[PDB]
Amino acid sequence: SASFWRAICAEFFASLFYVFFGLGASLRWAGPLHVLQVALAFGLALATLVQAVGHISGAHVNPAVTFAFLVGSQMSLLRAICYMVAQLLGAVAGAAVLYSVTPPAVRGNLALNTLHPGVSVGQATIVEIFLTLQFVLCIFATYDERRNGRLGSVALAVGFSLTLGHLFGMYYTGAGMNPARSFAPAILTRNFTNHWVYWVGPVIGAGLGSLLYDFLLFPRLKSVSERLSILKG
Amino acid sequence: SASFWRAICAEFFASLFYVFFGLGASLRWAGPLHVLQVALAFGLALATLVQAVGHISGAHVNPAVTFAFLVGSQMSLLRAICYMVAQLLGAVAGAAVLYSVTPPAVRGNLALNTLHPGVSVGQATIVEIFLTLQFVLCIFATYDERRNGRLGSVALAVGFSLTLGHLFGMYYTGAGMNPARSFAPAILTRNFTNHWVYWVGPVIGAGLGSLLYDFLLFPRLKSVSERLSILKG
Amino acid sequence: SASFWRAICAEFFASLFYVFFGLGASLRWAGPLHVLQVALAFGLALATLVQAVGHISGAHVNPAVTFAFLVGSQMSLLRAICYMVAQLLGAVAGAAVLYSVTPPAVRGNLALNTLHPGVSVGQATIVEIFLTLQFVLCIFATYDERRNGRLGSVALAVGFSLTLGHLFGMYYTGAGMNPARSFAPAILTRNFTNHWVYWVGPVIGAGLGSLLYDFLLFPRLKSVSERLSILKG
Amino acid sequence: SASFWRAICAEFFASLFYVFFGLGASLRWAGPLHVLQVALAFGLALATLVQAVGHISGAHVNPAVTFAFLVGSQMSLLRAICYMVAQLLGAVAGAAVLYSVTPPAVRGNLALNTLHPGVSVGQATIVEIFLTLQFVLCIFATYDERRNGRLGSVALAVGFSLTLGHLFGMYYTGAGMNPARSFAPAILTRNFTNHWVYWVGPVIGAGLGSLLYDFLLFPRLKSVSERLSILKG
Repeated sequence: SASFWRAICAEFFASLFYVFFGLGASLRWAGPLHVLQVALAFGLALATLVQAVGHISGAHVNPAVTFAFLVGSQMSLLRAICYMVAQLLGAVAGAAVLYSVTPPAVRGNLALNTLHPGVSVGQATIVEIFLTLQFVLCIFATYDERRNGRLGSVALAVGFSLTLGHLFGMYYTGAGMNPARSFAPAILTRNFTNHWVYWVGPVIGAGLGSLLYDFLLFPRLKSVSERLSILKG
Repeated sequence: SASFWRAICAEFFASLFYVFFGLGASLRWAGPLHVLQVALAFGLALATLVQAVGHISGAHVNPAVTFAFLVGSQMSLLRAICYMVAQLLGAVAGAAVLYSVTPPAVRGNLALNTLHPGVSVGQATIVEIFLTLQFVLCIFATYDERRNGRLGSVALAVGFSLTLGHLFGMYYTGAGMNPARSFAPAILTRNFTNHWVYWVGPVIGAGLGSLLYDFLLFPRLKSVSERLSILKG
Repeated sequence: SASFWRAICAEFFASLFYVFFGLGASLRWAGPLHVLQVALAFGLALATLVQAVGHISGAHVNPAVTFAFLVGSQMSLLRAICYMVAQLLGAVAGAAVLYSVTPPAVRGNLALNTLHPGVSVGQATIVEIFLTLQFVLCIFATYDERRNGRLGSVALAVGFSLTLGHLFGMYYTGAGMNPARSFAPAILTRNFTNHWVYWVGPVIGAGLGSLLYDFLLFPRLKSVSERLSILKG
Repeated sequence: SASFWRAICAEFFASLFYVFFGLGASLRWAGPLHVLQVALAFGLALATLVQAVGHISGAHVNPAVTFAFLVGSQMSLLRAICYMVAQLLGAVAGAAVLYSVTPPAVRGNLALNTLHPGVSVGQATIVEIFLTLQFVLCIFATYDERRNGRLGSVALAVGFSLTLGHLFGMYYTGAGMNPARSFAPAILTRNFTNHWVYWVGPVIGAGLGSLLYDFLLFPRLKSVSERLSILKG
């Protein structure tokens, strides 16, 4: 039904907003102030967007997040691909629109995710993994219909999880936690240096999060039947 | 019924508070610290006011927001006009009372919305549009009775949306997102320079937000009948 | 019943905690950082305490707040007096315990509420009034059983209202918004300079808040009968 | 049942995350900025983890917290021991993994809890006590099934309680409030100087919190029967 294309649209616009506001708030340099401010910006961007379209598409706005739900057998392979496609175009569009209204000199590299001189790509990949792992873990747990009438706003919980990822990570890798968010700055600045970290960390972290939740913490046992039936629809 | 004049009163007092506390917290200069602090101040002012009178008038406290609900066919043309009238007088009053208790030298221009030297009015109008667009989008989505038992506090969601608007926007336009909030400082400092941006951006953004929500994301299909019936009451 | 002395105890301990953590976090000087940090500290102290004992005593932890509920005919004159008595002793105790574990040199004046050199006591009284007014207004609205299933945490709403009061007020009067919180530092440092502001502003603001809510925004019409019956119990 | 080993696992992973992100965000020095940022990091780490596994193990992720529930007769002596065991190994593991991905020079002492030169261990023990006391008090009150449909997110309430503990405490003792969180940095840096404070304060504070709640504020009267029956299972 049209109850599918609306979601794809939700994922496109939300991703454009997420990157537009996220990157926009990161322009400049610096420091606690800097980190604190950028951590809150991305976090509140997500909390806002999750309230805005979480009921419509589940507000993934993140390829690694969508990948998590795929292996978690909660969405079809067809939906996953489109979500990720919409997320990549949306992100690029947000970065594009951001570039068009931002004064040069302040533009910098459009907040491209970058490693710290003293951090190896190996350590950086492990950082991005842990960041995305606690992040996806919070998403799965709070989206789980099987629990709590005392959750409060799941939109904010997830947003603050993203903020926590930044408060810690920015010092190491600028905190990617999202392939699409990393990709947009890279494709427009023509700089794919160390970009592998920002696809690998999240995907693996997202993978370990889903697995850890569904197959150990609070098992959601699906029969091989449904798995394929879902991965198909 | 009197269940109409109470709301107008709600919109008047809330607007006076919103501008009084919002502007008051913006006095001085500066920087992350500055932005972070002012972003939170406006955001918590709104979250507070939305809890205070959201059940009474819907706590629009913003002309562009009210305009959004008009074209969204959720209020009558009569209510909209009064809301906006109450919002403009309330704002001016808040700025007035703020001026009366604030020491000169610190008064400055009473936190008048201003463009960054390197930002054209065109880019500034597009910024204000995006700010108000994600803002109204969050308002519509969270006010929508058709969704979530997991929303948490809608008052805070909207407040944090406003904070996000500031964390990004202040650097560009000081972040208006509200004609009344921009107007009060302008009418009292007799400075309407670039004021057009602060009416145009929000109104258009507010317009694109409502349209985007009601006519694409989660369509609320009203028959031409009701539209006029509502725009009339 | 004992369902009265538990509340008095709740108000005593909560007040000791409120002042202990509130003042403790204010030691030193400074600036956004300073204000932001102290605003959040008092705010989260209250949100925490309101969750801790709001169901037991309503968590007034504030004489001006209790006064608001008295004139609002929601508590007896007997309860009000005891609450305020417990709040004053609790506060002093918190400041006392704070003094005993804090290193001198850092102690300063134990975060005594103070006016800004350029702010007259008249302007300062009007500031404290507005601060306490939006504060009590938020308390009444969020405690009102007659509304919202979308309030979220009222504990946090009120806490953030207090934070907003500080983000704006600290620059003017250090932000009292609470006679007991102002009193404790004064009685122990033997400095009652301008102390009148910190009793007068809140009480009046608290008074205007209750009146504004119960007699105009969302009238809670009590017959003269009940008023006295309540003011008596 | 397996509805016991999942919880132990929950407590292990959550503790590893808590310390990994908590310590990681504390690396460096400094100041409001520093404190504010670290306070929020620990706070949001907990709020996140409480949402992630609070429904599975109650998300104690803290020996002093678990001890509180033991004397509160809410868990068996067998569960308590395992929880604390899982919490200690989890913490050490988190600090270990943190060390492996963090650049030296920035590693410092891995955010080891430390006293301020001007603070005696006696004053420091009293500080840690008060910090953990308001903390446990908030936990008990918000976990209490006997109250509120207006609590909002208990995960966030507790998290913000932890943040408040840091906003005040870091200046004194770096804010331990958690034996496991203090232990991990100590065992790996081979520095147990003043470590006694970080086990004694929390345990006593946690003890006074439970007692204060269950035996005075909102008594949860258990017959000697059940007490032992529970302490046994």
